[PDB]
Amino acid sequence: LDCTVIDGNLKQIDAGSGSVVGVNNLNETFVLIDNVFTKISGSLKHFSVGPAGQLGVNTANNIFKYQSGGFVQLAGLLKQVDAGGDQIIAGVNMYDDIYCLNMDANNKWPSSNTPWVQLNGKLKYYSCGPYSCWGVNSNDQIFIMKDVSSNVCSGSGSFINIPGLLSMIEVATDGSVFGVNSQGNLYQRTGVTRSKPDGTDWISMVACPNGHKHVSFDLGVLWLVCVDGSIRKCIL
Amino acid sequence: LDCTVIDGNLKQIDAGSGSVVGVNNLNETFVLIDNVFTKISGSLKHFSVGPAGQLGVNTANNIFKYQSGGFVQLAGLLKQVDAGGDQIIAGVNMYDDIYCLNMDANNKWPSSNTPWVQLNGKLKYYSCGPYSCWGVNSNDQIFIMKDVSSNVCSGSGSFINIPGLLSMIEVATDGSVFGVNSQGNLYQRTGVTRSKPDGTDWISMVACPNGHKHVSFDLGVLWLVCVDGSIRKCILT
Ligand SMILES: *[C@@H]1O[C@H](CO)[C@@H](O[C@@H]2O[C@H](CO)[C@@H](O)[C@H](O)[C@H]2NC(C)=O)[C@H](O)[C@H]1NC(C)=O
Ligand SMILES: *[C@@H]1O[C@H](CO)[C@@H](O[C@@H]2O[C@H](CO)[C@@H](O)[C@H](O)[C@H]2NC(C)=O)[C@H](O)[C@H]1NC(C)=O
Ligand SMILES: [Ca+2]
Ligand SMILES: [Ca+2]
Repeated sequence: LDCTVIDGNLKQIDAGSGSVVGVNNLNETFVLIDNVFTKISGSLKHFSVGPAGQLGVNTANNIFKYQSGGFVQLAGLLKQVDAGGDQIIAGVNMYDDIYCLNMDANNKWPSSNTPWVQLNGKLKYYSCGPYSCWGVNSNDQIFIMKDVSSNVCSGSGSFINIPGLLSMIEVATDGSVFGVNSQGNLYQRTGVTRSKPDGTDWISMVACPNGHKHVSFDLGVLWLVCVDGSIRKCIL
Repeated sequence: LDCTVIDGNLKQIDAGSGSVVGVNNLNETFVLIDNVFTKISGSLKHFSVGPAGQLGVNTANNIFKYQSGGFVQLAGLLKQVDAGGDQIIAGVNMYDDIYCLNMDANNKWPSSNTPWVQLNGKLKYYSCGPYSCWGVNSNDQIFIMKDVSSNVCSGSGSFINIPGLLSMIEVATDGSVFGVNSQGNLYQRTGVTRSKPDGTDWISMVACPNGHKHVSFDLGVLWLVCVDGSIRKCILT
């Protein structure tokens, strides 16, 4: 791929809703402002942005949402969280248990309860898009939850295995699906539509010179963290 | 309303998706970062943030969306634009024509076209929330469009008049509705729910000792631009 380098060093990156955010190995938190990854207050090991807001988790697995000028702590524990769904929150905890929060609950603040929904299965990484969520388990097996909607965040309730192996996976607001495998190779799912949410094939792509670490996609731009923590921007 | 004053001066403010943005009298563009309004690049006369993204318009009525590190120009002309709907964009042009953009179009990039849908009618201000949009016309009359959805952004197609007079109006991600009238009074719509999207009445409240100019609400915090451009950050009681 034809990609440009952009200054910075990260371990994780997420793009969504026109925003791009990430964290470095020190767990410092960054937002892309006028083409500069800009440090903001916060300690997070994973930071996500999309239609559901700006959501992250820290080393203690506490959950944070940027609101009204700064991070506020939500109730619950997750090791990874994603905000790419249709105003829903999704993620996994330290036991690979899988949770989502429906739109109406996400948008209620202050709240007297945080009504997490547990999904049936085990995943180590989980990401949502417009009509589905995708994740991978501890054996790098890939799964899709179909029929996900804003107030039925758990979708059909039954995960479907998609052949292949990936270590992480992200779903974009246009429905695009990208992931990186344990060997540091980068893949895109082809043939993904609302009518065929599972898509058809995995295609190989190269953005990094010596291996890929993390990937996210938004609005025609593929974002990579390479193995050395450096960043690539690939306008597709 | 229990308020603090946040340093700065704005003419317009919008809050949504946990973000707070706005523009000043000079059309400098701001985002609230770590409790400080921070200038970003851009000349905009209205800047909105919500589940549909970060959308603004400039003095020439060109439309801009923040994506991938900076503003990109979309097709079309609007004098006001809102991103509070469910991944839909809505707004009005200089002739008070009313438009919306469906979710699937909003999320498509590259796009050699921005396929705006025109709603029948005239409004000078239009704002969207989770299941409806509200607007006001040039005579300050108030309207709701119900059962707006991500890929039917035009909703029922039948604007319903809600008695009262307002100069602008905003709809929050939790469905809350607030507005400011021509005299600088501030109102909330009471009784708004999914079962009753039109609500029941208007209630007056004051955040600005010197009168109100603009309002937006998100996640339990009401944001005011006062008549003098000062900024109040409030919680409800
Ligand atoms: C940044 O966050 C990571 C992930 O939480 C921290 O690394 C973990 O630290 C805990 C102890 O606090 C250990 O139980 C884990 O084994 C560590 N995981 C990994 C992958 O290293 C890391 O220490 C944090 N760094 C800073 C500077 O805050
Ligand atoms: C900021 O934008 C406003 C709104 O476009 C500008 O005020 C308008 O200026 C135009 C000329 O470009 C006039 O035709 C309008 O009558 C003005 N409208 C209002 C409401 O005053 C304003 O000049 C801009 N300021 C800067 C520094 O860019
Ligand atoms: Ca994501
Ligand atoms: Ca708004």
